[PDB]
Formats: sequence, structure tokens, C-alpha cells
Amino acid sequence: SMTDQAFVTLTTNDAYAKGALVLGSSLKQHRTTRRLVVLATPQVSDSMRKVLETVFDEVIMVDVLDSGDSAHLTLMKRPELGVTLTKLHCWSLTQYSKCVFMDADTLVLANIDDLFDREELSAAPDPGWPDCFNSGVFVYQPSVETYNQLLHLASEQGSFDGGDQGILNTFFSSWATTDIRKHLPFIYNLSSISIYSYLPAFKVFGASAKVVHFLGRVKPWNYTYDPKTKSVKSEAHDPNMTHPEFLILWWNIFTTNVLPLLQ
Amino acid sequence: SMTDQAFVTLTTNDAYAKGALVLGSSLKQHRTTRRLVVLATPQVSDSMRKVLETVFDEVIMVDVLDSGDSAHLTLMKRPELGVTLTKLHCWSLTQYSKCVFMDADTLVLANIDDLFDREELSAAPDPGWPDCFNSGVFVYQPSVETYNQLLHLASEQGSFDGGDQGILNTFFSSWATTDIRKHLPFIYNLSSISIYSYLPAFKVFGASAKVVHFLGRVKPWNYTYDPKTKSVKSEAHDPNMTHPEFLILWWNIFTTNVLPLLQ
Ligand SMILES: O=c1ccn([C@@H]2O[C@H](COP(=O)(O)OP(=O)(O)O)[C@@H](O)[C@H]2O)c(=O)[nH]1
Ligand SMILES: O=c1ccn([C@@H]2O[C@H](COP(=O)(O)OP(=O)(O)O)[C@@H](O)[C@H]2O)c(=O)[nH]1
Ligand SMILES: [Mn+2]
Ligand SMILES: [Mn+2]
Repeated sequence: SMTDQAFVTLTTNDAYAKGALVLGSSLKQHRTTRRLVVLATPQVSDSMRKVLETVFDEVIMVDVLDSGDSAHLTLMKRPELGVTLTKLHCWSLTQYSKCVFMDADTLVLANIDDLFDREELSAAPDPGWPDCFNSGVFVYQPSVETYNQLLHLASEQGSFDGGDQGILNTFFSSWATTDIRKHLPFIYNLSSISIYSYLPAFKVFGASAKVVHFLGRVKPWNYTYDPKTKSVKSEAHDPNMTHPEFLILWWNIFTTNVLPLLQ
Repeated sequence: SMTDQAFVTLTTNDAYAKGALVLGSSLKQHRTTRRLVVLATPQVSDSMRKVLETVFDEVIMVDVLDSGDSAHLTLMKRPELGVTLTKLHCWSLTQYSKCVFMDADTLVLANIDDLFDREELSAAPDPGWPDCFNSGVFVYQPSVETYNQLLHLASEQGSFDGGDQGILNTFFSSWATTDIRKHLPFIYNLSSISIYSYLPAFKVFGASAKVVHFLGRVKPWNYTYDPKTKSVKSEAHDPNMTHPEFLILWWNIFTTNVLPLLQ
């Protein structure tokens, strides 16, 4: 419980750090009894690292790992995601026996400590290619062996998508066809994209959401929020604004719970 | 080899009948040893029913079942899909021990007779909400009981999406959490939408595709094809055209095998 198990996130800059701060605050809001840890890289300002230390039990400094895999990253219109190979450092955290990695663009809506009943590698399906798991939420076991194996495969073969999700799916390739218990229910990693892609399903299953994941190039922190009206201002033709409940929650927590700690 | 087992499709009009014909032609092309069955409703022309008899072993006339659920259908911008409850008639086919239902907008790329090793209900995940199965390819056991249960649920509750897929997911509730063997690999029902949603995944898994599913409002038969050049004429800004190989194959089979029976 308290000592040997953690939620782990990652930030390589101050932008994704506002995400990590909101994630962290949401985990506390829902009364986790596990540690909170964030992996941070040198591009995170000293000032931000100090703020991160008020929310996370530990801020762990690591080196950026970058795929440099511009062809594969362009293939999915995510030229900026090569630095997500930095996620692989999560397996080096052998101070813990089991952890849940969560993307810095996630938000917790309910206690999810029952994830620690799972075993490596448990993750939810990805809505793009559902025989791949989405790497935004996964339950794993820190291991120097698994760490080095993952580093080796990344250096030798890279990632089919140029980020962490490809390589993690290739390494944990039995996921689609194994033990159904290793398929986390989709409500533990609810892709913002699924809300508009199959709204009828969201309408009957979404009230049970435990985690929302703002996956895709547009992040909550790239909107403009007016605290007085609670209005979110978006770019034109944004399909996520037809169901904005999770975006508003994100901003509520940031303005209320994170903002006071920033100053 | 199975005289007591069939593939089953559905058509309510002459337009999806072109799809059924191409699907049936593709099952023959890949040497199925099973029977081929199409459910058709009164709106299919007499001349079309006769053409369907050259491809399918059985053309079975059934009444249209229509949810009339404009609210849920409109939720997913598919106002025409209420007649998909007609699919429920497939459970009445107790001449067969086991069947694979396939949507009329599917296209077989390899022999898939190994699907008959599965048991009801086996289906692939839906890319919008992957804890629901897509109802375009599924293995089931004809049964008067299951048939009547499904009709009663449709009459009482309707479908959460106004079509067959919602009601079938509600009825086969345990799919997301049961027996992984009942999760068909995504290659047995490859959603055309998944090609452009996670292109990197397509690039490394796509060569293994056994079935493609042209799901969504635009169907292969709504394009304009030039057989001289083998170019497909699309509506503007069509995302599927960046990877057109499956559409081209649909039109080749249509033009070579099917259109001669029509025009
Ligand atoms: O510039 C970046 C890009 C990503 N990340 C980390 O890598 C994760 C995966 O990236 P993202 O969530 O943007 O991928 P997606 O969920 O959109 O596929 C993020 O949540 C962050 O934890 C980061 O720290 N800096
Ligand atoms: O007007 C219609 C619409 C649907 N269908 C049948 O119902 C299936 C499901 O509809 P569709 O494939 O359009 O749904 P999607 O796969 O796009 O969700 C089709 O493949 C056909 O077999 C039909 O016969 N007539
Ligand atoms: Mn993410
Ligand atoms: Mn279909």
C-alpha cells in the first residue's frame, strides 16, 4: 500500500507539468493511499520542479530519451512525440514493487487504487487500433532487467510509431491475445476521442468513467479558460467542445487547486 | 468443410445488395467450404433477388425490423440505420449449427473458415468504444430462444445506438470481460477508420488483414470508379483516400464479378 506502490507520471517541460500537477491533484482529491511520483527532465524549470514537489511525493530527475523518428511520428501528425521514449525510465523505479504509469494529460475522476490488484502489463485498448493497448495508463513492475531490455529494443529497433506506445506494444505483444484481466476496462483510460466517435456508447457507459485521457495534439492547457464564466475558448471546428465536461473539470482543478501552489 | 455452417449477410435494398454480392464473391474467391446466406427484405428488387441467388446458396426473405430510434441514430449521425435491427433475424436460421454474420459493407481478403472454431458470441472490438464489439463480423449460434430473447429486448428497451450494435452489446454484456478467445483479432474486422486513425499500427499489422470493413456513412458503392485507369472518384476531403487499396479491390471485384450481372 503506502510504501512500495506508486502512481508515476512524466514531464519534459513546464507545459506538460501543468498536466502532471492536475493529475496529481486529482489523485489526492480521490484519496489514493499510494505514493505519487513524477519523472522530470532538465528542460523543466527549477521553479516548476519546486512546485511539482508540493504535489508529488518525489520528483525524479531523468535524461530525455528521444526517438528522433520523424518519419513514424509524421505518420501520425505527432512530430513532437519523440521525447516520449523518456517514459521507459519508469521501469528503473525499483524502490517500488508495482506502479501505475499515467500520462500527464490524464485526469482521475474516482479512486483507482484497485488497479494494484492487476499484474504487468495491464492496460486499456487504444481506440485507433484496439489490438494495441493505449500507453496512457498501465500497471507494471519496475525491474532493472525489463528496463534494460526496453532500452535495448528502443536503441536497436526504435518504435513503430516513433514514441513509447509503439515499442511498449511490441515488447508486450501478447497483450491482445492473453489473459482478459490484463485488459483494463476502458473506463480506466477513457479517450476523449471516443466520446465523439461513438457518442451513444458514451451516453450509456460514460457516467462510470474513472479516468479521462486527453490524447491527441490539443491538450487542456492549450485552451483559454475564463474562471469567472467557466467558459473554455477553443480553436474553430474543435469536436471535443460538443461534450466539454472533462475539459471544464481539468480547468476547475487547475484554477482552484493548482494555481495557489504556482505562486 | 461444413454443410451445417454458413456465412450470413443482410441487405434491405439494391444498394447494399451490391455490397452483399461483392462480399459473397470474395468468400468464393478465398475458397470457403461453408454455405453463403443472405437475408433480404421486400425493398430488394425481384431482379436483384435473382442475381443474389447466383452468389448465395440461400436468399432468405424476411420482414424489415426498424428501431425508429431517430434520437440515438442522430446521436451518431446515422439516421438511416434503424433498419439494422433486421439483422436479428440471423438467429432464426436453425438449419445451421453455427454461423458467421458479416455486414454487407465487408470484404474478405483471406480464407476465414477458422472463425468456425469460435463459439457465440465472438467479435472484434469497435474502434470508437473498444469495450463494445463491432457488429460487422460475429460468430453466433442460431437459436429460436436467443432469437426471441433478442426480439423481446429490442421491443422493450430498443438499442442504445438505435441499431443492431447497441442491442447486441447490451445482450452479450459479458464480452468485454470474458474469455479472451471471444475477442476476435482486429484483423478479422479491420475498420477502415483505424487505417487513418493510427497509421503507424496499420503499417506494421495491416499486411495480415483478413477482412476489411467500410464502416461509416460513405460506402464503396457511393464512389465513382473508372475501370480503364482504376481510379476512384471521391467526395472532397475524404480521409480514406490517403490509403485506397481496399476500395480499389472492392471496385475490381465489383467490376469484374458483379456489375456484369447488373448492367
Ligand atoms: O513534449 C512532451 C510530450 C509528451 N510528454 C509525456 O509523454 C506523455 C505522452 O504524450 P501524449 O499524452 O501527448 O501522447 P498521446 O496521449 O496524445 O498519444 C505525456 O502525457 C507526457 O507525460 C512530455 O513530457 N513532453
Ligand atoms: O440501409 C441499410 C443499412 C444497413 N443494412 C445492413 O446492415 C448492415 C449495418 O449497417 P452499416 O454497415 O451501414 O453500419 P456501419 O458498419 O457503418 O456501422 C449493413 O452492412 C447491411 O448489411 C442494410 O441492409 N440496409
Ligand atoms: Mn496522453
Ligand atoms: Mn458495416
